[PDB]
Amino acid sequence: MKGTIVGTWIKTLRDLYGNDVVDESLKSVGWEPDRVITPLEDIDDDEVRRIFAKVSEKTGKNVNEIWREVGRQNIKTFSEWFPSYFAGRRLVNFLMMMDEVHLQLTKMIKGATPPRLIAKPVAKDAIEMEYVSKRKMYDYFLGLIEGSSKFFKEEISVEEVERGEKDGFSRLKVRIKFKNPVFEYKKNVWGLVPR
Ligand code: HEM
Repeated sequence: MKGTIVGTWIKTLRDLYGNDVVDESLKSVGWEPDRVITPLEDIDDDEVRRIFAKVSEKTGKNVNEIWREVGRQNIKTFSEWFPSYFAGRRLVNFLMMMDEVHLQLTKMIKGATPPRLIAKPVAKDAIEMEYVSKRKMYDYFLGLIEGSSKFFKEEISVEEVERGEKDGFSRLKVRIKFKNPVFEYKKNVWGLVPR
């Protein structure tokens, strides 16, 4: 995985989740020393896998929930570190850029393997999002979405539409329903218009 994002995981992981004791043992004493790189440096793997397991072991939490919770708070952590993307959007626009954004992030960033996050309006109060990846981080994906609902303060329901595997990738499609509709029909204009 890439250096930066792994930054947040540890940040968000200690920021509010268990203490510096629970994870600073898996972290600066799981097997490794205290601190990733940051700039755009690379990192390892599968060690995130086992620190997360030892956090699940360490707290009383299934590891999938650890992941989800990270995703929730990791949206503020994201908001804190370098938040050009937040300024000026409602929830929807923000989700819909996320694909373009994950690509850009990887454009000139060799080796990067970010997910695909294709969204599509399906109703005055609903979009559909599809996560596609060789990793199956379904829980982190769900959390981010809820973490977003919280930061932008717009209530939602999320529901799984389907899931599958195609050409070696894992997919998960969800339907995100908004409390207050985010699209509208405009008079002589076809289709759901971003109200
Ligand atoms: C709601 C918004 C987001 C969702 C749903 C989301 C979802 C995800 C997921 C599930 C992963 C790892 C998935 C995989 O390939 O297994 C990922 C990784 C990452 N995300 Fe996001 N993310 C979001 C927001 C952000 C934001 C705001 C940033 C920074 C602007 C960001 C940058 C990254 C990067 C760089 C990675 C890892 C790329 C790599 O592996 O090299 N994401 N995202």
